[PDB]
Amino acid sequence: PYYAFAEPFFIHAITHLHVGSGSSVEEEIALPFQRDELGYPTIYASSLKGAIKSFLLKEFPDKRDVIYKVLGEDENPEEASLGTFLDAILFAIPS
RNA sequence: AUUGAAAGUUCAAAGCUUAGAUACCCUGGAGGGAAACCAGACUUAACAC
Repeated sequence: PYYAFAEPFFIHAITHLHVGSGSSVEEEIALPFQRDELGYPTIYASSLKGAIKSFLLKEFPDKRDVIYKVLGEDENPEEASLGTFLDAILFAIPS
């Protein structure tokens, strides 16, 4: 099929989370959480990918190439990333 | 009365074919919900003398 593996996961906030969208003019708060098209909080796949990729590059120093092969090259990308992240959808929020 | 006179560079003809604005890229870093502030002020009235 198109994807070799498809591994969904859940994202559980251990501490509080701030993933920002950066100070719009129509907002009221000046550092709001990333919303989505419907208005629910979300984590854009770009934020997810950058955070996870930096973490992995520092926590698996012997597998950078593997990581680089799957998540993309930082410098001079001769090819696309094999791996894809979807925008993290809000599953359940404490109220 | 001229090495002259006369004679349409004309006709037919698709700038088309194949081709992903894609690849890599964390709204992050820095920043004390603080600063000021008395739970206080005062007895008065009545009649008796």
